[PDB]
Amino acid sequence: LNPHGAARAEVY
Amino acid sequence: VKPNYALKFTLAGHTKAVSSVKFSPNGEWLASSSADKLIKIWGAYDGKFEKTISGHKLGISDVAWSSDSNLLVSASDDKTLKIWDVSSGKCLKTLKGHSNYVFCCNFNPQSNLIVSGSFDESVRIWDVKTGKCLKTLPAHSDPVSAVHFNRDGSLIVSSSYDGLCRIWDTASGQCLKTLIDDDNPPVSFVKFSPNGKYILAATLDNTLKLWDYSKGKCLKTYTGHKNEKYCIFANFSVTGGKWIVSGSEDNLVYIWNLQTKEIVQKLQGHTDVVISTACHPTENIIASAALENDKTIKLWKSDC
Repeated sequence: LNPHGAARAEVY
Repeated sequence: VKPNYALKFTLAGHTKAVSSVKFSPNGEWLASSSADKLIKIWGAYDGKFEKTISGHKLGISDVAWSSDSNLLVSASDDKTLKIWDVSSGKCLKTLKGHSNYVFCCNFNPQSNLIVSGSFDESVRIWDVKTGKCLKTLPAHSDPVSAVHFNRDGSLIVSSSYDGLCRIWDTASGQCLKTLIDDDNPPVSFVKFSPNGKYILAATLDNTLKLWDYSKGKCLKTYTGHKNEKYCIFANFSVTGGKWIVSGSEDNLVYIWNLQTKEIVQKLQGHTDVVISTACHPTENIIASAALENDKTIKLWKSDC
C-alpha cells in the first residue's frame, strides 16, 4: 500500500 | 532562438498527486491520471474540465491514448490496466495478469496493441481487441519504469531501475538490444524520438541522454536539473523549435535546446515535484503535472 497513493508518486 | 512558454491555465481538481498527463493525438484533449484513483479529461485549448473517469480501486501511475483518440489505457497500483472508452467514460476491458503495481503503459501506433511495465519486473503486450495478454517478457530485474513503441510499432523500448534500457522485437518478443553507459544508475524514463532513430533516456543522476539506437551510443547529454528519486516523463518538442522538455524535482519544467544541450527555459509555478510533462501534437502547448503537495496541472503556451 503506497502512502502517496500511486507507485510513481513514491521514491523507490 | 528560444521558446517563450508562459503559464495560461492551471487545472485543479485532483485530490492527490497527479502522476501523468498526455495530450490526445487529435489535439482536442488532455488526459491526466492521479493517485486519487481517477482519470480526468480537460480541454487542451481552454483547460476546461470535461469529465472524470473512475473505476480503478487504487491510484494510477500512467495513462496513454489510442492513435484515434477514442481510447485510453491506464496503469494502476491495483495491479490492472483498464481500457476506457473516452466518450462514454466506460471501462471496456480490465487487463489482468501483472502481480504488482502497473507503472507505465502505451498503445502502439496502429493501436491494436498495448504495452505495460510493472513492479513485477515484466513487460506485457496486450491485444486491445480481446484484452488477452499476448506476451509476458522477463524484461528486467527491478521495476519497469517506462515502455514505448517506435514509429511503426515494430520495436518496444523499456527502462528499469536495474539500470538498463532494452529494445524488444514486438512480434517475436526477442531482446534485440541492451543499452547502458559505463555505469548503472537507475533508468527512470525512456522513449523513442519521433523518427524512431533515437532514444531519450532519463537516469536518476540528474541526467537525460539522447542515444542513437542503431549505433548504440550516447550522442547528447542534458543536465542542470534535479532528478534523483522519481520517474519523470521527458519529451521531444517538435511543433516549433526542437527542444527537450522534462519535469524536475526542484518544482520546475526544464526546456533544453536539443542540438546545443543548453537550458533555454525554466517554467516556474508548481509547488512540488513536476513528475510529468507532455507536448501538444500540433500546437506549442506544454502540460505539466505535480506531486501531492501541489496536485495541479498547468498548461503553458509559446509562440515558438
